[PDB]
Amino acid sequence: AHENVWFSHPRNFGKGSRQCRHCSSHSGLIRKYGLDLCRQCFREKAADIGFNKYR
Amino acid sequence: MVDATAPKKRTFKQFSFKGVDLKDLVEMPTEEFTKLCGARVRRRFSRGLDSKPMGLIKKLRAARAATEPNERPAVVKTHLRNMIVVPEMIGSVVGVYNGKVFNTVEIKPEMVGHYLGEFSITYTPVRHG
Amino acid sequence: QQIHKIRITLTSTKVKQLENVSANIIRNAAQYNIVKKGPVRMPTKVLKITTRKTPNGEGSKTWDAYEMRIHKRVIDLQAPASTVKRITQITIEPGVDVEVTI
Amino acid sequence: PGVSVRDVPAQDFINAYAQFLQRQGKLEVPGYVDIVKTSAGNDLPPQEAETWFYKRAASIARHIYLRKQVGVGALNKLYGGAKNRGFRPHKHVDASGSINRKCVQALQKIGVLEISPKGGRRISENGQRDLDRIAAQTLEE
Amino acid sequence: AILSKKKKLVADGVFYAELNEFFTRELAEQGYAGVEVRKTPSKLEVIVKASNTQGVLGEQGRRIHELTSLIVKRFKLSPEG
Amino acid sequence: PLVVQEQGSFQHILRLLNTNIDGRIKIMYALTKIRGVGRRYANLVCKKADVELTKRAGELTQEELERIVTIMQNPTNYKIPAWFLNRQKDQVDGKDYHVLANNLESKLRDDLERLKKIRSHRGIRHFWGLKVRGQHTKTTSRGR
Amino acid sequence: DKAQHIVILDQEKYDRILKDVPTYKYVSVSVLVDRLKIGGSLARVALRQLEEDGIITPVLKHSKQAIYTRAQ
Amino acid sequence: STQSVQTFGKKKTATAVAHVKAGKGLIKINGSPITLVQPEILRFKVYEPLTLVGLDKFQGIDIRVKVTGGGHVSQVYAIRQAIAKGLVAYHQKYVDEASKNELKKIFASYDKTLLVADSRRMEPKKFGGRGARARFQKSY
RNA sequence: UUUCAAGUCGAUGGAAGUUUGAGGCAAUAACAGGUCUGUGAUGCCCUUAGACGUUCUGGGCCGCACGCGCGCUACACUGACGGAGCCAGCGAGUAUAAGCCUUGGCCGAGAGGUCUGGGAAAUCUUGUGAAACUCCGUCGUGCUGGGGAUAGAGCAUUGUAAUUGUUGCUCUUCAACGAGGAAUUCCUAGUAAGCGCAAGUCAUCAGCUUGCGUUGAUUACGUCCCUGCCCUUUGUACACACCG
Ligand SMILES: [Mg+2]
Ligand SMILES: [Mg+2]
Ligand SMILES: [Mg+2]
Ligand SMILES: [Mg+2]
Ligand SMILES: [Mg+2]
Ligand SMILES: [Mg+2]
Ligand SMILES: [Mg+2]
Ligand SMILES: [Mg+2]
Ligand SMILES: [Mg+2]
Ligand SMILES: [Mg+2]
Ligand SMILES: [Mg+2]
Ligand SMILES: [Mg+2]
Ligand SMILES: [Mg+2]
Ligand SMILES: [Mg+2]
Ligand SMILES: [Mg+2]
Ligand SMILES: [Mg+2]
Ligand SMILES: [Mg+2]
Ligand SMILES: [Mg+2]
Ligand SMILES: [Mg+2]
Ligand SMILES: [Mg+2]
Ligand SMILES: [Mg+2]
Ligand SMILES: [Mg+2]
Ligand SMILES: [Mg+2]
Ligand SMILES: [Mg+2]
Ligand SMILES: [Mg+2]
Ligand SMILES: [Mg+2]
Ligand SMILES: [Mg+2]
Ligand SMILES: [Mg+2]
Ligand SMILES: [Mg+2]
Ligand SMILES: [Mg+2]
Ligand SMILES: [Mg+2]
Ligand SMILES: [Mg+2]
Ligand SMILES: [Mg+2]
Ligand SMILES: [Zn+2]
Repeated sequence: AHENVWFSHPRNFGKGSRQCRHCSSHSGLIRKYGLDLCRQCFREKAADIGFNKYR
Repeated sequence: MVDATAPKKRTFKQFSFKGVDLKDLVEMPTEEFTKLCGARVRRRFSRGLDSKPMGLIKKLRAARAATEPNERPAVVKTHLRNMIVVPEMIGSVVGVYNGKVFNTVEIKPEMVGHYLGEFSITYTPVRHG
Repeated sequence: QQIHKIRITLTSTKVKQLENVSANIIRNAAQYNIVKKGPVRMPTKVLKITTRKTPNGEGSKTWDAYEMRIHKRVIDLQAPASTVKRITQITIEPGVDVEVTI
Repeated sequence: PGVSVRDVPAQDFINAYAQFLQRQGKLEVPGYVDIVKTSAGNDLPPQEAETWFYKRAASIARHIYLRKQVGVGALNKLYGGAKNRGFRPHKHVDASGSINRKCVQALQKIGVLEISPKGGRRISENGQRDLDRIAAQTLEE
Repeated sequence: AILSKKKKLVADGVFYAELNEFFTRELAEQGYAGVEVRKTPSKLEVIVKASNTQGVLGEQGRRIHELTSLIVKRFKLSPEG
Repeated sequence: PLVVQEQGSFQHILRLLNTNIDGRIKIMYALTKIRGVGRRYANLVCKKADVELTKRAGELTQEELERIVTIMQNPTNYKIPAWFLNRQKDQVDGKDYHVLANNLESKLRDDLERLKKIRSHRGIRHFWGLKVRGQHTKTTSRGR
Repeated sequence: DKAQHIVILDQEKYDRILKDVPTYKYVSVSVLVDRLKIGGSLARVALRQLEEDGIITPVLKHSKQAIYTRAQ
Repeated sequence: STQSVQTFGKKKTATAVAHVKAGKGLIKINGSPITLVQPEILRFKVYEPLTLVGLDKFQGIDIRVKVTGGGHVSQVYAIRQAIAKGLVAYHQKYVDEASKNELKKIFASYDKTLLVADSRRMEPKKFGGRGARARFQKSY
């Protein structure tokens, strides 16, 4: 009954299908190289991951 | 060009949709009917009919069976406005959600093959001045 | 299962440890009379990610350009499988990972 | 010294191989050649209605001569061009698959090409023999 | 499972970034400085630098034992790995 | 394959399907003046009628002119593909058609009331003279 | 709109062409159009034949430009 | 083997590798004679290294080049450099250096790009504009 | 040349002689600049079961007498088509998934469909055989074969779902626009301008950005005339500093 309606809409292949590792956000996601991190969360973790600014 | 004339002819013409007249159209099964309409409709029925379109048809069939003095078959209300009109449901009256209200439409024969929500505008038209 | 043509694949982000492990294995493959092919410098891959600087959407449209260089080297050895694996433990380095394929 | 396909200009070699292929007449031409356009990016069919298929088959034969196992998908990209999207910018779009596939299939039963191992379509044992011949009858003038 | 070279080195970095913040939140009171992940055969050596190595290694090393268990259960690692 | 001359055979103005065609236009592009006949369609009816495209409109004889109007009115009988036609899978009889100069706007019209009679959304915006295909109208189409 | 260049070659213009083209320092598609009042397509076939008939010597051959001169 | 020297010429991205062997004077572009180079307006760009020194210099040597990368025009300049550099490099190794310095003099006095590769490369694009120096149109 | 100093301009050599070309980082303070709509970052206020939490269904964010900004197509012949020639670089790519890049073969006018195989990748897609471009033809100054909106009918793809057309394909309709007032933007060498391609967003959709390469110039290499900023002198009844 209710369990078949609660959270029943598909949440795949969408923008709401994925979220940031850090902030669990839906907007501004980075999927390159399987990062799955928000663009704001990436900047504050880029040095830890191993991404540096050279040029 | 030689010449041309347009003397249009009839024979007690019944309304016809793509070579099939109303008499045979209505009692054709919807499986056979989709084979003679547009590409979008043909794709939709091949993709698999979920329970929602089929459930509305069953209720629409019953609503016609409720009345047998041959007047309007009482309104069935629905949100599913992605329904494709089929000859089976000609003459039925449905209430189609436009987001706020139940717009009431009567299924005319020329409506067949169209989306159910295409006859219920979801926005009141703009009127400047 | 004796002497084989054996491939060791070396990948890392930093080249100093990569060349030390690469040279150390070559050194150990020199005093041991083992014929070797390498090291082979694979074209380095530059993993680049370009985001907007602004956490919000105000200001001049300024962009960061982050980088992650990946260097890959493969070395071919002609030695029995027991000899090559113990060489790997001799030249074990935290940064560089090693995969061995026959 | 001998003569090869590479020793003759490409543009007038195909015009010579096209002429031979039409006069020989053994190449099977599909029935829609008077109707179809070469590419979906094109807007009109070829202007040389009687001869466009022969010349294109001549071009396909020459292009395959110089390479190794070219497929039919690669042929669509080669003869494809920039599509005239109305207000959107131009883009490259591949040519029609049937026209190229029919040519190589038609060319396979005339004896010039054959299906190569590991994909593509190689030139036949006789395919080298008869193309180099046409080159000689090209440059005598 | 089978993970590409580009996606594997990034995963190691992402694992480090998430692991490093985990210590900052948990061991904030002990002057946590940084973490070094020394990969080795048959083992995953992790070196944490803190001002106070008693708060992490307290009451017969109960906290460090109960803290390594939180990482085996979150990254699906073997208990000896 | 060389310059030729003629006297009294050229016809300056043609009349096909009750439409006036300039006789000094090349035959393939002269027929495009007939509404419902585009460049793509005119290229094929001339090729089906064995009228070489290198002829001006006035060069054609009466025999050729009647042979073209016959094909345009009966395209499927001359191996013209169904997908190449103007009005295919017709609404009423379900057959493939190609409407022409005077017939086109009549059956185009009949489609408009057919949209408006059922009061579909597309027919309504057609009635208002607005774009029906989902275009944004907040900043474009402001002329009159 | 005022151009109205002739596209059909009659007999009065034909021999006028063969009487006027030889007395030209330089003939081309536009030169034929400019002074003989014939169309561009009719000029192109005229140049390709006049060269075949020997009246005209081809200085340069190109699709977009045909440079010709008198043969006398 | 025999007297063989191998060289290369470069333009923006195009690179043409020239093999200069001892022979009857065979000069091919990707297996095709140079007399049939597609850029005809520019066919004299590759004819310059020939007519400058005289075709007699090519009696004893045959040249086969393989040019890849770059564009249509950029490949022509790469080819002519590989030929010019190949002729000089052969003289330096198998002929007296007096002749090699003679050939190098005529080439340099005519066009530096015959022997020296052009160092110009494309400037990188910077954000805030559609080009290296160009910027998006500004509005107030 | 020069105070013979710092330097500058010419040649020669040179791969490179503009800081060799281009970027990354970047001081002392400051702004009520913008973000609590990035954060399981936050103080306070509001709400907290008929929720302002969260979820499901449907609609909207696209809605149209109008003004403005970033752009894309064009107004043709230094061109459109039709054939033919046929060259890059920067990059990305999957598994019991929830499905990646996809060649090759076979169907289909196309769009697209189908069967196998390769590639976790300098290996296969991929030489990404890209587009401008070049050759040969048709067109011939004509709102014309420029331009392709708007719209009718039909065919496929993605997606639970396409109606308010996601996108693609076929036929047909073929509009303003005939180089644009006052004003105003960007730019000095592989630069500007064209021309495409890849990556990001992404089930689908790129007229957008971030880069990359193809073709490749005109004109200075000067000044403070306009504009903006900096410095020195000056006035000050301002110091929350002229939003005084
Ligand atoms: Mg509602
Ligand atoms: Mg091409
Ligand atoms: Mg082409
Ligand atoms: Mg165009
Ligand atoms: Mg366009
Ligand atoms: Mg809008
Ligand atoms: Mg610098
Ligand atoms: Mg403020
Ligand atoms: Mg708050
Ligand atoms: Mg908030
Ligand atoms: Mg914040
Ligand atoms: Mg809050
Ligand atoms: Mg919050
Ligand atoms: Mg927001
Ligand atoms: Mg966010
Ligand atoms: Mg609620
Ligand atoms: Mg909005
Ligand atoms: Mg709306
Ligand atoms: Mg709306
Ligand atoms: Mg902008
Ligand atoms: Mg802007
Ligand atoms: Mg063209
Ligand atoms: Mg062209
Ligand atoms: Mg490759
Ligand atoms: Mg027009
Ligand atoms: Mg056009
Ligand atoms: Mg259109
Ligand atoms: Mg200004
Ligand atoms: Mg969308
Ligand atoms: Mg994209
Ligand atoms: Mg955007
Ligand atoms: Mg000033
Ligand atoms: Mg003072
Ligand atoms: Zn985040």
